[PDB]
Amino acid sequence: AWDYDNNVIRGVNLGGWFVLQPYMTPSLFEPFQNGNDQSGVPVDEYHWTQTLGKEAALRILQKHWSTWITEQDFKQISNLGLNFVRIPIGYWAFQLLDNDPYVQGQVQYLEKALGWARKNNIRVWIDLHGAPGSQNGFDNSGLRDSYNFQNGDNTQVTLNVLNTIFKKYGGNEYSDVVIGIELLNEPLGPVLNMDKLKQFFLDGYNSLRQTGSVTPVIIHDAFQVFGYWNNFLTVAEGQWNVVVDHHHYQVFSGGELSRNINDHISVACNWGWDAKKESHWNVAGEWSAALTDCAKWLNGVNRGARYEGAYDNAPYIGSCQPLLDISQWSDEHKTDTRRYIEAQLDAFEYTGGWVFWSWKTENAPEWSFQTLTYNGLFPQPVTDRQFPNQCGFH
Repeated sequence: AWDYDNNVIRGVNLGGWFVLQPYMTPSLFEPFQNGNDQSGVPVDEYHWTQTLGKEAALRILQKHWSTWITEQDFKQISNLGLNFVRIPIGYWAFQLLDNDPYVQGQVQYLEKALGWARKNNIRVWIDLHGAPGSQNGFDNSGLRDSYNFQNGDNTQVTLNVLNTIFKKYGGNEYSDVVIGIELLNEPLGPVLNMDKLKQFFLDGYNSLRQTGSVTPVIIHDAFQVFGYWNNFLTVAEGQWNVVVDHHHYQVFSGGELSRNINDHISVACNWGWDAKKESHWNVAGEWSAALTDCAKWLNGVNRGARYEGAYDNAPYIGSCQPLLDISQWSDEHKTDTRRYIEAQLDAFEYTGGWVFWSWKTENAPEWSFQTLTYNGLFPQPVTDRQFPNQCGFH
């Protein structure tokens, strides 16, 4: 359904749909604020659903699932020249732990989305974005500040959920639409046992293939250095149809945020050069236009921005307030943004392609493909360049 040698992925993530992220849909979290006090705002989907209870959570989420993304979005995605979407989903859509607060019902909409993709010639990865106990302690896993994916029976539960996904979506029924199943989003390598993580990846790979599936297996890089995965899941060992997913941002540390625009561009170009050297097919499964961490709650509920020296002991660089509204951006910031987008596009098209995070947000323009496109900052058509050949690839 895809030729990873000859085709290039040009896609968007459908983030915020099946896994709630406060910065993407702040309207769902803001009713819990008490004036200026954010101490009572639930920090993740786990606590959001727990605080609301099963009845209220399902009522509110059914409204969200039916409106956030619809068939019209898939039409617009196709119309903009995109050929691909990545769909994050949490384990709880398929299986609940005893005492889990989560509600189910996402699978109905996942299956509607697969049909809308078929109708609009869009291909798909299904991405297991959240594992029981959390694989990274990020709020985008469902459960912030916990790192228990490798504890107890949580790895086994994850494999059981993957087997369900493999049987439903890795078979003949969706072979024209599904071009990858991503085993686990962003396992936080530095805090995990990497030998056990590799065993988990291998078990997932073997399990899928054992069902008769030929669907590509997507492994996230676990924040390892370029080339780390070169000797894992290799054709020499009869392991085939494997893709590495690299995520690339320059906003989650003081050092990255303090770079001038030229140095941001140099780093982007180098992502391209280094990815070209790797031995697996690879795709930039997440990246954005952000040059700041200013979006409200990007770092989590009740945490500030490093950019204005309000988090992570970072120095003050600049005030966020002026950057929250794209109509208030300086001409210089608009130009820097366009340069940065084009450099990243060139770097990522140099290997397997790219998947922007994300299609839409309520009010965070740096993270919204729609907003950037409508404001002329994301190239349309996506091959247009105002700043041609910043990287000098050959």
